[PDB]
Amino acid sequence: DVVMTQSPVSLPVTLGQPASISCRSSQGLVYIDGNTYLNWFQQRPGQSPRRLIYNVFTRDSGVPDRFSGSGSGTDFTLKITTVEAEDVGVYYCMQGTHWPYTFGQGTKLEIKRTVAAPSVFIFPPSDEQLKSGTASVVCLLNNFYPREAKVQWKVDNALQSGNSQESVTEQDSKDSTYSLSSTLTLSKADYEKHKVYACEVTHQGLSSPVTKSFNRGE
Amino acid sequence: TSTLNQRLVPRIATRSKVNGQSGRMEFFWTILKPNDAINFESNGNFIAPEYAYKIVKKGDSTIMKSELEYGNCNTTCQTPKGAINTSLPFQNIHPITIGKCPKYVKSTKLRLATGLRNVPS
Amino acid sequence: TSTLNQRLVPRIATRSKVNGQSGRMEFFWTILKPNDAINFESNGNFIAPE
Amino acid sequence: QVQLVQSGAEVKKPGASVKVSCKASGYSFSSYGISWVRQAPGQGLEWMGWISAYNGNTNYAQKLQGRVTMTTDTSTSTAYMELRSLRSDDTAVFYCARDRPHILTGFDFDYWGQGTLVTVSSASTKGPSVFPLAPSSKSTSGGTAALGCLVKDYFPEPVTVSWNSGALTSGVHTFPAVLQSSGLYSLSSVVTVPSSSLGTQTYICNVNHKPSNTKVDKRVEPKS
Amino acid sequence: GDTLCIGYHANNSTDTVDTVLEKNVTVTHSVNLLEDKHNGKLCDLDGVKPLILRDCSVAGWLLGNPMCDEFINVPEWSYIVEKANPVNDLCYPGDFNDYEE
Amino acid sequence: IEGGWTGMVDGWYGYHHQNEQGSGYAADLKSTQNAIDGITNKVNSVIEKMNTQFTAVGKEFNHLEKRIENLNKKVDDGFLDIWTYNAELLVLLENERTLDYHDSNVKNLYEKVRSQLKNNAKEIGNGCFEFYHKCDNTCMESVKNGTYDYPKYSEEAKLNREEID
Amino acid sequence: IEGGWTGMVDGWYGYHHQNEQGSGYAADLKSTQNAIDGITNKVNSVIEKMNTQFTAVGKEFNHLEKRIENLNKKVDDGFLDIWTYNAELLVLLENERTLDYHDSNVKNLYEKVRSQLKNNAKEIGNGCFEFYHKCDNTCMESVKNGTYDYPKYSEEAKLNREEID
Amino acid sequence: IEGGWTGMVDGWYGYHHQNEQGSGYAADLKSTQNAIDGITNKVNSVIEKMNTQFTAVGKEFNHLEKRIENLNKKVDDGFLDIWTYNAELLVLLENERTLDYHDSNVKNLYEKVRSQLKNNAKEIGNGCFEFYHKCDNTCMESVKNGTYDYPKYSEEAKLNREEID
Repeated sequence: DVVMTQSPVSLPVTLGQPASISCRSSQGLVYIDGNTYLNWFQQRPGQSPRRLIYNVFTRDSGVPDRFSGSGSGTDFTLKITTVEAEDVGVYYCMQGTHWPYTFGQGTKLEIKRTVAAPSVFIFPPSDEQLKSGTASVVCLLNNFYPREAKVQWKVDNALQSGNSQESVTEQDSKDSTYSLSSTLTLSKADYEKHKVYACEVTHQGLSSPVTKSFNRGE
Repeated sequence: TSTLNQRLVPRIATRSKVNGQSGRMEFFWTILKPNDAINFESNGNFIAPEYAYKIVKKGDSTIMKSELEYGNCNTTCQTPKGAINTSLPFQNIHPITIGKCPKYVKSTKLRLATGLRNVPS
Repeated sequence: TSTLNQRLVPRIATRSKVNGQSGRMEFFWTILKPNDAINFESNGNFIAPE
Repeated sequence: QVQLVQSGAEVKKPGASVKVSCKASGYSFSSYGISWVRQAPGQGLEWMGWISAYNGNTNYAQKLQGRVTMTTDTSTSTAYMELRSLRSDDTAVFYCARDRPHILTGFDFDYWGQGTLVTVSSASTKGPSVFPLAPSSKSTSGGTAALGCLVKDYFPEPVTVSWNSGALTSGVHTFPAVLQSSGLYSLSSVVTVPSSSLGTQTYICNVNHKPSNTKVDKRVEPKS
Repeated sequence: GDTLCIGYHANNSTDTVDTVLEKNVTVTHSVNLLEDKHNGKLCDLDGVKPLILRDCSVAGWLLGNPMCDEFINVPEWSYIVEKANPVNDLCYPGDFNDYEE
Repeated sequence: IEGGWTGMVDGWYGYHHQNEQGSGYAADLKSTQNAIDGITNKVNSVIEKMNTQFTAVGKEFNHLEKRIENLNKKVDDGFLDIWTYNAELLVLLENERTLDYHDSNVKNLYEKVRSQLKNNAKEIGNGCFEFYHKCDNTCMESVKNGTYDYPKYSEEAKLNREEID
Repeated sequence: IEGGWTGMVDGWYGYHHQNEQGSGYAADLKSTQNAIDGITNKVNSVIEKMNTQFTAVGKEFNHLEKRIENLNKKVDDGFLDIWTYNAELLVLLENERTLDYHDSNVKNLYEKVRSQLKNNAKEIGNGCFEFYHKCDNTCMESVKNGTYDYPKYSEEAKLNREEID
Repeated sequence: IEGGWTGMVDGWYGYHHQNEQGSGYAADLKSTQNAIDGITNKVNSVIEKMNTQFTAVGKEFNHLEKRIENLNKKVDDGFLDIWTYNAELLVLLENERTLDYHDSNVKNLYEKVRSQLKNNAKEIGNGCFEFYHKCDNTCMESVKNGTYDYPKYSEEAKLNREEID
């Protein structure tokens, strides 16, 4: 079996900063043909994966010169100069010459490296769903550098875990700015049991944690 | 110095005038550690030091012996006879190399056999 | 000594406090033949043998 | 040239056979092989198998050997992947890629296909329950009042949300669906428009759940 | 009659591989470990230009020879290039010591 | 088998099936794949050369004839031209071992088909089995898959021999 | 001879005599004994490895970068991994030489029996001599002892050939 | 060809022509000469041994245990008994390569004569071609010179086969 270890999984970059992605194999990746086989792939989010460097030193027809596959021994690397915006995405090592084909784990890129400035919001449930039986409240975080803001939930000052669910957008092309929408869904019974539903948002741009109460009756 | 307490002597003996000067002038060096003293004492035939190179950013390098120009191409390697941007494990070009660079072998060819004897018809 | 006339010098340069002491103490040895003399002379930074 | 057309999205219950098809053309199909890859929902890429059109040389991955059955129709130049036994864990999207046929030769996933997602859970299709949001505390009134709709309680994944006859363009941040622990789904589609235009700007979430064709035009109302 | 025959592979790879018994043996598939590919024009390394010492020997650069004084405060170099047979710099009559050291 | 097969571009070792229906070149999958696995591992393992560590080693005469330089010089010059020769030998060694490994796989497959067919066929040509009876496409697969059964076709074959006997 | 004999547990090279009286496995005494003598001497002689003398050799940097240590280190580390490789080769070398020596002794004995029997027998099977005439137990010894005589059984054998001719 | 020819004292590889007129031993000129050229070049090239330069190297303990002596001693003693072994291997290596080269030239000439003669003769004995038709002295030269022509003697040979067929 083959083990493709990708060292730099999380890789934020700033436009025009040649950065490198390292793939390390458990065994040598040469084959009877003669050439090594680590064709790097890139799956731009929302799109299907694409091929970059054939074998270990062969750029693909529609690949920018920025992308460059490198490495000779088990430790291979991929350096892209002038990191641009379509360059951002997930990358995988290539399957080893062993028939166990191994893509390995992934490496994600970021657009630039600014600081965070999130617009926090909360949305109480409309009475329409408040009649179906389900009662859910959404906490919104519009823009900041990372993908996580530890939106924790306090029902009547009691942290709620599990009942929460968080979904994440991608870096806005215009400005690297992820958005979040943590939802906490509960029965009507819990909605009527407890009037007060304070959250708690926590990240870098905020020296002070912001909780928005949003009581049951307003 | 710290350890190089090198009490030396000149020697009055050379060959013909090289570039118009028959005598010789052997030069010396010493890497010097910080906060170390260099006691120079002489009463002749001494070319004293007045300037010296402060070693900074120690990093892998070498001293290349070839007569070649400068390239405008960031190549992963350089050998006295040229550069290499492939992956084959070993070289025959030149031992002296820079950072990333395959090993050096004096063989004329090293091919491992991985297939059958090719005998068509 | 017989041959090891080892005129040495300390050096005032080390790294962080190792086990609470930043400075270093290199130690030495010499196999000594019978009827041989060991002339130790120092005016500092010397850990003498007893 | 590059044309690896995968099959349509497929939805099944655990323990039923699944059949995915990747039809290929626009490029010479000289016995070139085809391998199939699986990406678990927003997770890693796991190779599943490879079949040489030149021969019948299948190589199913040790992990999944009994269930997986792969075929090729050279006449139509179409490959097929069939998972006999289905699992909730198997729920993922499947991908196709070309490969070299001769084992002696190496591999070339030069062309990749359109991801056929396959969902596997014991749940029937359900129409979504669209529910609106409102700027109760006026939110950041001096910035942008935020308005959303919640598309929930539906079992197939594909959903298309049109904001104000789709005309709404910027401000919309439709969010990725999250499996409700009971097996259903929940989307949240929100917009950020300055609180200046509360009544002047109309707010309508025109959602459709294509597999159940629940074309529903929902009303966003600014309750404060 | 119905028959079944046995056989090995053959291609058009002129690859020559030597053995203990025979040499210049052409094999179907082979791997090469040595390589002789070099451009010939000395290029860069990792975006770090070398101290191409033109004519002046390494000693001259260090000893501060008056000709070839241009290379004095040059910034860090990935490597150092010395032309063989330094001609411009005679370094004067003298023998440097602990040189390759 | 003194002749190579150009049509067998799928794998190294293969069989040329011939039935009343037709003739094809089918490579043996297990033999080729297992051999490819072993040869590839030999290649990557041979690469391991593990040169001596870079022990930051250089000295010179120091104007006092410190031949440590000419010693350390020879030492490096002598380690090379010795390891290089030694490496040339290891290449040549592994080369032959792959070649005779190949010949052995050939002969192993020929014994496999002999063991299954026994006296239900004639050994004729350079590794060709002339079936006395008619091995159907399936039957040809059964010989390949190792699932061939002598008894079913035995009596038919026996009578054919006696006809030419 | 492509098949080994398990019944010949007395010596390496042997003959399977078959007379009207019976069948046995008799090893050739001179061939086995002489070969055993040569192989044993090869083994004991190969053992001689005569490593370099223990020259009481060690040095270190002595705090003054006396790389004599890293020199003497490499020297010992380089003598090993070189002699070891070289020794692995000598093992492999001697291994083959014993194996081909064995094959040569086989073929020499087969030529011995061919030379004695000549056209008084048929070469059939994998090294089997079918006697046209009846070689008695003694006669079987005479072939083994090298004392076989063609003329006595010649005429009888000749007429038998002509009968099947 | 398991038997050597003493009469072929002109060149290594040769043919024993036999016509109605007589029998002689004619060596193949191109095969022998080209092989001699290659073997001679192998010999002279192998001689190149290029020992390390005479680096004027000697040191001794200097009464202060300067083991540079025992280092430089081992270094020279270790370079020998290593290069010597290595050289013994190269001799053995080249030895075999010349021997198998010879066997290959034999088989190449036998294929040459087979290719020209085809079914105009019978392969009989240890590399002997029995002509169905009568190859004249010239015809024997034509086979040797590679200028033999199958058609002229084809029909005559074919009828002879059918006579014994």
